[PDB]
Amino acid sequence: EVKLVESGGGLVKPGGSLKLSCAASGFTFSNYAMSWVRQTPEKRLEWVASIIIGGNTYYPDSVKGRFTISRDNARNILYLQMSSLRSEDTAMYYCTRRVVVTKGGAMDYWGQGTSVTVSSAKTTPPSVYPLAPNSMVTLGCLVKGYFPEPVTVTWNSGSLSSGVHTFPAVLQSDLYTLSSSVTVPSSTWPSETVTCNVAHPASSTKVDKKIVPR
Amino acid sequence: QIVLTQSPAIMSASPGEKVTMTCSASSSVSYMYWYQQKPGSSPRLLIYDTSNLASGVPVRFSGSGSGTSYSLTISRMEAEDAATYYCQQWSTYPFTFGSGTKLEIKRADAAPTVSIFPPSSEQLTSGGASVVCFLNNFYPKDINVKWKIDGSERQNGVLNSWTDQDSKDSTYSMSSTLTLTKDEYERHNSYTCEATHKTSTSPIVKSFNRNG
Ligand SMILES: O=C(O)[C@H]1O[C@@H](O[C@H]2[C@H](O)[C@@H](O)[C@H](O)O[C@@H]2CO)[C@H](O)[C@@H](O[C@@H]2O[C@H](CO)[C@@H](O)[C@H](O)[C@H]2O)[C@@H]1O
Repeated sequence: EVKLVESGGGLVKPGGSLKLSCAASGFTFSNYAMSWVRQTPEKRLEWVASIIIGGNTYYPDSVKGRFTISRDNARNILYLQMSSLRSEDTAMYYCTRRVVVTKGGAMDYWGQGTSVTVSSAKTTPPSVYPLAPNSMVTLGCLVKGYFPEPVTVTWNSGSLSSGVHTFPAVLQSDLYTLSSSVTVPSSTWPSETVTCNVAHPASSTKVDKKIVPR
Repeated sequence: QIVLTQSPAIMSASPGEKVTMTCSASSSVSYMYWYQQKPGSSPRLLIYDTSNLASGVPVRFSGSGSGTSYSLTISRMEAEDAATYYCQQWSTYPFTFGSGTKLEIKRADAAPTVSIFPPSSEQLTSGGASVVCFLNNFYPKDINVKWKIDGSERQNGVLNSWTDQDSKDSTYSMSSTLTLTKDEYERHNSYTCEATHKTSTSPIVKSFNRNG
């Protein structure tokens, strides 16, 4: 029941600041050392901070003097205070639990990640369009022109799991576009309703668009 | 400063075959660690202290090495093992990572399922017209998509996006979008999506007429 839930991510202008948090459950928080590791848009992994038993903190050279890690052993929360951010700091930020019995060091559980973007571009909500056109039919949803990532796409409030996949966003100079597709039996649609629910946290947006026949 | 260089950067294995990946280091390290990241997921620890299996990890996974050279091995490859594999070093200045080995599972060749969609009426009222094509559930990954407008090829304004190997059925999918203004869209009639995959010698075609 070990769980690590990060939050705090978003968009910052260059040189701004932001504070990440990670809420731990299912183990004795205080007994473990903890780390933050980020994954860049190219998918390189990069260690950014540790806090070890006894309270010592360690940082690589490229963040020393700008990041500060700390912990709240009362409510079991890890923090990463980020300041004087730069565009190279754009990444998925993971919080990790450190292995206890090891001759070295390693990270035996990772959260799900919280996304940070550092850019002078402006927050823009998405436009959401339906994709309507055999024994199976394929439907879709076009999510065009938002910033920053990410967007979240579900079908019929999660009721549809199989037959759904979502394509990675593509960035066209300052705006992302992505698409999502679902396949259902011909005898399910149009006689019943298919809706794509899109959420954009950066802009506080949540739309639900019905797919309707032509 | 210790640089870890993994190889090969991409590899592909048939089911039930033995697989080995390597991590060469810029100089000696004390210990090596291996993580597995499946598409859409967080890294997961597999091997710690160069040769120890981490708790919960199937027995077909093995590590070894020493000095500057380390390896991970899967004795009998299975579909759930398709992922990106990273090594990480411990030493006096620890926690640099390799770039990753991406491992795909071989499966039976599958032809793409092709779909094309004309613009939505909502988009048209704002002056825009996106034509979208999905190419779903194919293997192998290599594929080409051609747009034809009124029987002639079109290359400008086209954006592609590809998925990762699906962990469930091990296939690939692809998206292609042709974005025009309403005005350019209404000066032509036939829109066609042309997919060439090794599963077929002639292309798979789908099309619609704007006024049909
Ligand atoms: O956890 C870390 O990120 C840092 O760990 C230190 O090692 C600890 C280890 O974490 C504990 O499990 C064990 O009980 O004690 C060890 C005490 O050393 C590493 O020393 C530290 O590595 C680097 O060390 C350099 C000095 O040797 C320092 O210049 C680096 O900034 C530091 O990263 C590691 O970061």
